[PDB]
Amino acid sequence: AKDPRYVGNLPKIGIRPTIDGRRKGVRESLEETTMNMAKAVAKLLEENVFYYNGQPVECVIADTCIGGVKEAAEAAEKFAREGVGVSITVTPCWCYGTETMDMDPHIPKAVWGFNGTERPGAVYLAAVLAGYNQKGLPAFGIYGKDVQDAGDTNIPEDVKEKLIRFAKAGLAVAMMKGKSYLSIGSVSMGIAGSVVQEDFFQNYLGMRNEYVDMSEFVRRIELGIYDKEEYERALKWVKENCKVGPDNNRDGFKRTEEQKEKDWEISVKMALIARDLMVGNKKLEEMGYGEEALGRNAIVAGFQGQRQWTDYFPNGDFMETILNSSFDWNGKRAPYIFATENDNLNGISMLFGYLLTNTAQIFADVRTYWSPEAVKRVTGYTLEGRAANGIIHLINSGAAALDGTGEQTKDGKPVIKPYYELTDEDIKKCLEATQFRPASTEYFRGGGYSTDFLTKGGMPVTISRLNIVKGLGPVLQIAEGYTVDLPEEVHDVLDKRTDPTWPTTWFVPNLTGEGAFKDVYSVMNNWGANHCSISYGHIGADLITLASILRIPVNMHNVPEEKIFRPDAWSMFGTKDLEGADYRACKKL
Amino acid sequence: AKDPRYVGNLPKIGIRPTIDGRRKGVRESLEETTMNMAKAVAKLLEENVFYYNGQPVECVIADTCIGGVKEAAEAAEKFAREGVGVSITVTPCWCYGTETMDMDPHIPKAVWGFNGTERPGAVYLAAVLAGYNQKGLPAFGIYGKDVQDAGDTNIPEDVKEKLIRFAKAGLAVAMMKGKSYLSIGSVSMGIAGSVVQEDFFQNYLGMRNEYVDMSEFVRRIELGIYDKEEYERALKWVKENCKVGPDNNRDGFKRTEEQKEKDWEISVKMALIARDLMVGNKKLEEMGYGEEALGRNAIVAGFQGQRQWTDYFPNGDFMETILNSSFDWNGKRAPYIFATENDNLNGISMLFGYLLTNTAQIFADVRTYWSPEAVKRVTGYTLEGRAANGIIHLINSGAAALDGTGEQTKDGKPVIKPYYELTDEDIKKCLEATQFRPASTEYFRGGGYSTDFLTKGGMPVTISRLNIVKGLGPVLQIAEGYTVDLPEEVHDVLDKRTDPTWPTTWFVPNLTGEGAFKDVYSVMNNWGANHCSISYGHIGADLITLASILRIPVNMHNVPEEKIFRPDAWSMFGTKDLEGADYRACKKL
Amino acid sequence: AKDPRYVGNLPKIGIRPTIDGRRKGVRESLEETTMNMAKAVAKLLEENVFYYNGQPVECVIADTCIGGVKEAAEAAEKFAREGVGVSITVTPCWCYGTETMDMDPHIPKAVWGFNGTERPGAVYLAAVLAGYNQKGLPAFGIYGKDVQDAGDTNIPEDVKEKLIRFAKAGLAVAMMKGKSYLSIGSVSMGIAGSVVQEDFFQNYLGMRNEYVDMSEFVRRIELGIYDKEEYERALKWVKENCKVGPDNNRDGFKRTEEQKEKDWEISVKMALIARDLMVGNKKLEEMGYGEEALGRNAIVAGFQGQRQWTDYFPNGDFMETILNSSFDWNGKRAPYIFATENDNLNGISMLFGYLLTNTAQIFADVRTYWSPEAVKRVTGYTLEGRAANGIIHLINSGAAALDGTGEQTKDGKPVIKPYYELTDEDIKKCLEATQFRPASTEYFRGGGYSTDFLTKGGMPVTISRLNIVKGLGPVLQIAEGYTVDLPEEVHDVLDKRTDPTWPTTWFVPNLTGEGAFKDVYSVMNNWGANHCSISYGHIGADLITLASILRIPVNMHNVPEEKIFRPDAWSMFGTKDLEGADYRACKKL
Ligand SMILES: [Mn+2]
Ligand SMILES: [Mn+2]
Ligand SMILES: [Mn+2]
Ligand SMILES: [Mn+2]
Ligand SMILES: [Mn+2]
Ligand SMILES: [Mn+2]
Repeated sequence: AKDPRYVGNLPKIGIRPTIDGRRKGVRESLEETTMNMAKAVAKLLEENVFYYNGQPVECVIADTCIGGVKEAAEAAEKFAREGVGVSITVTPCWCYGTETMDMDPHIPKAVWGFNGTERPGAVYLAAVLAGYNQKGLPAFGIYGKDVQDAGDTNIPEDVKEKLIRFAKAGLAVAMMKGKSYLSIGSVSMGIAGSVVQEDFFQNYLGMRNEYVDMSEFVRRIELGIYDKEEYERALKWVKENCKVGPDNNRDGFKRTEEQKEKDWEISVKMALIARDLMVGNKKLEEMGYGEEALGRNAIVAGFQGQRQWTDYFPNGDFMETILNSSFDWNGKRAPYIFATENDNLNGISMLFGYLLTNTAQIFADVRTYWSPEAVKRVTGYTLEGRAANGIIHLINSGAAALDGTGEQTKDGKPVIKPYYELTDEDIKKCLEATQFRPASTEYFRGGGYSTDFLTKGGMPVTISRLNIVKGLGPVLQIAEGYTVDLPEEVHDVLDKRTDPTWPTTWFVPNLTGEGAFKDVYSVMNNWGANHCSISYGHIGADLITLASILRIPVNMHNVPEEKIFRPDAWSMFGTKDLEGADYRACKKL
Repeated sequence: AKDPRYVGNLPKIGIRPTIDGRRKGVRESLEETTMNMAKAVAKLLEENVFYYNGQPVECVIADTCIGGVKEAAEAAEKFAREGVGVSITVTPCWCYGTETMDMDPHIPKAVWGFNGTERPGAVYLAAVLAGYNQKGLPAFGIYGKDVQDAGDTNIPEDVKEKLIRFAKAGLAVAMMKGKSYLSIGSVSMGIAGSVVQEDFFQNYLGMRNEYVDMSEFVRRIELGIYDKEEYERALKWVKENCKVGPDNNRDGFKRTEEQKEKDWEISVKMALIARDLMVGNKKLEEMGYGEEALGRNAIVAGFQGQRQWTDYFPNGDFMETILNSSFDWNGKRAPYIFATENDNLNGISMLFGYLLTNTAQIFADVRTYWSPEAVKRVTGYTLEGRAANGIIHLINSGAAALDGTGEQTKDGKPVIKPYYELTDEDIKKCLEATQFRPASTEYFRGGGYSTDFLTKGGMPVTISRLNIVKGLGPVLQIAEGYTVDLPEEVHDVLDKRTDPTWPTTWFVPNLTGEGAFKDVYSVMNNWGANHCSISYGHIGADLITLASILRIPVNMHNVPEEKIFRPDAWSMFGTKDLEGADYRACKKL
Repeated sequence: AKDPRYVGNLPKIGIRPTIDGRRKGVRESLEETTMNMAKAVAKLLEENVFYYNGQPVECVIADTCIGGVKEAAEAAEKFAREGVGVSITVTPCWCYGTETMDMDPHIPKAVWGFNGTERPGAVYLAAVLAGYNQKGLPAFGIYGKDVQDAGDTNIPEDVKEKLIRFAKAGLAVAMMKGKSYLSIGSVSMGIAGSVVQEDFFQNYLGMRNEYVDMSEFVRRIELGIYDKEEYERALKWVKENCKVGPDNNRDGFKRTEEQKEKDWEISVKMALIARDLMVGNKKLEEMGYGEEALGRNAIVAGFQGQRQWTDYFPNGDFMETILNSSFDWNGKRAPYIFATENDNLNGISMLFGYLLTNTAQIFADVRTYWSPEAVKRVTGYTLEGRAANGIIHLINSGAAALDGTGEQTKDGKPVIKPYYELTDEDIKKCLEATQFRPASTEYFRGGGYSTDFLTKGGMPVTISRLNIVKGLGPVLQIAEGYTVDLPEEVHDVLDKRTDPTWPTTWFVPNLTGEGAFKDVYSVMNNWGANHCSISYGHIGADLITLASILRIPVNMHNVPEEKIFRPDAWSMFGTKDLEGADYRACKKL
């Protein structure tokens, strides 16, 4: 399938049915069973793994079973030709190890050996993984716990989980390759993550780095380099759906009605320009701006904002809010992963979660750790339930996807769904639960409008953050948990003394009684940056798998050990201490 | 403050109050609060951190709050000329990360982010630490667990503990820089720790290595190159306060009455000469020995002794005993860290503990592990209380600071206090509890006097040892525990069959049920050398912090995990296995 | 001396007179001779080495001769508080190697051993250098070729040359530490050198990285955030001294008379703003812009320009031209090293040459290599003299210091002199030889004025370029040579078909018959980027010494081997192949 926004086609998953090369007996009796195994995996993935636009992932099966090097070479040729970015080998029998291996070092690979008794399927699995390990080609091994009868096309649950987790992580990794990260502006207020380390994007993600100074926005706004028809429709939509809340700026800091109107006009134009910069806009060609029409083929971008742009122009709050949302004046659509303060590392953190779930990701500051003692002292209230051990205030400096309201609903529960699953009611509720507030001029002299909402409680979420550490390189931290509801009177008190015009999410991480998850305080004290990315759901296991494919160690996470799924080679670096083994494996391989 | 013994001034602590650079509102409203925070830290440290001479540590505060690079540069400049060797950043608000960082890579640094809600102080803390981690500049993060109201000048208890631990460790590290380790003699009886590895002193401690052959003592003794007035006073003081115990040499091994007198004369001269070599003596200049009067600017030294010197001259027991003590014929004074058998690694082990406590350190041989079964077999006595699971006999080959008697008292409890806190009673009792015994001529053919005392039980102590391992470099081990008392009848039996003329300390390490602390035997079996250093108190946490600053991994320790305080970067190398992360951070950083 | 532009004081040079520690004879007979040597060096350096403002470098001499560690420590202490950034040891006798060494690893160091026979001065030189090499502390060795008699206070010519070269290189290195590189804008048109690699600035130069988006210029222009009194004076000065040349834009590409006036207004404001960002401006504080008044303490900066800014606003040609010049509306002054297209690597290339000469540096594109055959084919003219083997066209994209005209004169020869040596005639002629041309709107849509001049021939120059290569890091290339004159008829032809509105310098590199200097073509083909920095004079030897101090290998240079002056340790890595040894020493040390 053609990628609707980026150059080229969406990555495909290649299935390699390997078989015993011996004919006049063995192979003939296994041809149908082996190919059927491949077809079963394709059906499973097509019904459980989807591209960001909602289309089912597409699989490519080798033209023949692979019993030797000649057939392996033909599969490699076919896969390269059809744009395969992930590979899965399947077999119910013994096959000739290295003669049948996928030697492409540039694609995530897994092997599923049928747990059957008649043929050495598990023997091939272990044998070929030993080859992958010996050759330095990481590969995931999948082996079911319960013996299945020959030809059983029904894939067991434990196998299903591994196949899907691998496919999703592999697809996410394949999706980033060849795409750009667009830096709009430069470093923002000395934030480490706003410094672009090209080596990381190039070598770890296979991405390109594009740059554009914010002065570009001045030129396009002044010269009208954007779709004026869309602009008028957008401005109208904002007036009809974006509710303006109370101005918290006190006299001397309040902007005029005229200024506030212009703040909206420019904020909308900024959204259009940012999007045009990321994916281009064919409308610009008929307008005489052919170069601008191309776009930077960016699957993720960031906007510096402070301090240079915001000291004079409206801030990027609305732009950052709307782009990351799953809908706007043009209807429901896939989010545009856009980072506040040009924090590219948080941008990538958001991108990981997005490519694994197809859901909008929430940019946020890890603002405050509220202990039970502190809440009691300030509000007279005793935290209860999940919040009984303390809570963490997640609140970005003014921008957040409207999806963050938690108003989207499934089975009567708060969630964030892929845009293609949104109902008209989901969207209306997200908007109705949001208030746009005039920007605090003491911080943002140029004005603008911040996003004000309160995430509904009881929603499972995962916060994550990618950091780059000297002497180590990229490193990922994860914290699964839930959002929580505080009594209205309690929230109001904690909210007013912090930043009531910004978006609030009350988070409680799952505790393990070990590592950095002994208590809620430890989770925040161990976070490695001020920012984090929030995704709906518990995707820590998916993130761990994705990280291992990228060779990025996970310094901190609260995912149950039984759910850790990494390439077979990782076990060779240690089975008692998976953390240490992860570091050793990431460096050596 | 001028260093009373070494070249230059004592290290100062610089306080960096950072602030939001935005004026016309934000900054003006935070100037006082931020600067007051800096003043509060200076106050706390001056009341809790002291130089080795008892003088409170001195702090230097930046001339202005730091909201950008210009002010950061001014702070760096002031600190450099003020002689700052440790830096602490403080702030209750958001500041511009890299623009406000302390870029000096050669000084320990910490950052305290006020846990307030009005401004993003914890956000700056995390943001700038990400900067330090990304740039490879280790820095400690201090974040209080309970939200404080804007303007609160009080420093929470958890914050105080971290600030003080960091300050003490940082000061200890700064103290060693530029100082010398003086090697008197060469390797002693093939002891690995008596081999000097200059790379360690130079690269890890920033120290210089000085050398003097023991023949120097012969020259100074023969030519009277020492303060003769002090010598005569010292001799009288020794005869009056140092009581001679029974001679344990058998018939054909006792020295004549005339020899025993000369043994005392020489032992006292050795002490004078050793001290004169370490810190110089203006008296020598007046005598016509100007070069000798300068000294070697050594904050630590060692004396080979066996086998060459002791095969003919009185041993260094008295010299090693008195120099390490907190008093002598000239009254109470700071100890002179001096290593027996020129074991420079034990000397540094002692130096670490000394610089962190200002208390005399005990040099000791890890002589014997006595299991409950062994004690029972030999004495018929069943170990009780803390000693119930076994005890370890700590006893040096004849030398030990008199402070080791444990006669010094505080609140009715046995301790070792800084010399500036000693009472005449403390000193008097230390001397009364000690007997000086004629040296065993079969080992020390030249005679001498060993130190015989029994450390009082119930005193909290910490033993430690620094080792250098090929393929790793320096590595530190720590064991917190207590001294214990045994029935006199039991002590006599164990003592008599070991070395009754030497100093005894019965030690029991705290057990953890894991690692090398599953039982008392394991603590001994895992000790990496035959020597250790004993310090009063439980300073394992302090040693751990100091070790991390020096990038020296800790291979073994029994400090509660909640008390481990290392640079923020360490967590980036692992949160589940802190030991493995320690090795990774020390190596890569 | 206080640095007139940056925080703190200018770096000082410390002189360490070492001596034999033996008294009662040896030392007393050498006290005066040794201290006089130190005074002779201080005298020589003060008369030959100057700070960028023309002030003679200041030296600090140890308070006593250094015969042991105590005195060495005192010297280290005095130097640290005196602000010494370079050290030179001097002695006419034997001294105790490691006991007298300068152990500061963060400052360039040299040792001058008097070539006298009475005492082993050259023996100390070699002995202590062995110490520096063994300890990994690079140090330069200076040994005169002709024996001098005891007491000779004269410094031989060969010794003088080494002392001065070392002092100049050491001072340049010390100057950069603590200073900032200010990035105005981001990457320009995908130029690799415009990507900022903080690790290089931090670890190799000890510099800080500051960032400001170009939208800042929009704010300051619109809000009048600059000295308006100076602005008006500057405008008049420009109209009076900067003559406008013919407009080369064709019909539908010329800007209106009104636009051309505003182009000048903006170009002048840009220059003020850029300077204000680099070093601050107290005037801004009085105006109510206190944060802006501080500046970024930047000793070097760059302006992205294309494509974002120039696609709408007047280009930075005038700003880049005037800032790099040694004069402007405020009279003669030190240049402000400013990089076109935010090429920070060329900015540093310029900074190196500037700090070594105090002379304006020329930014240039290595535009064209003109072979004798090509010139002949296009003009019918046969290249003669130095240009006989081909010439290289050096011409930046519109900006170049007016010093580049070569109109400044000394002894009837064209040169570029420090601003403090300029005569009104020099300045006047530089301006007369320059024409400011309306910018080419097809490239610079916002207008602006380019600098058009022709560098006078016969001037010795050195071009250099710093590049960062993956798997190697920073690497420097140098090419000494001369500017040449071509018949006006010939120049016109080559100039017209290239870019006649830009500044031209015709360069001819010195050939060696080997390496990348076998012919003129090879010099160009081997250049590692499209840009280079031109400095007046042959400073390759000085750059080589500076590079070795910074541990930056020199991959290409045409400096005579007899003039290569690097730390003594370099020879330990090879004496036959100095290039290979350079790479080995830079990597291992
Ligand atoms: Mn933020
Ligand atoms: Mn709200
Ligand atoms: Mn011993
Ligand atoms: Mn006893
Ligand atoms: Mn150029
Ligand atoms: Mn011209």
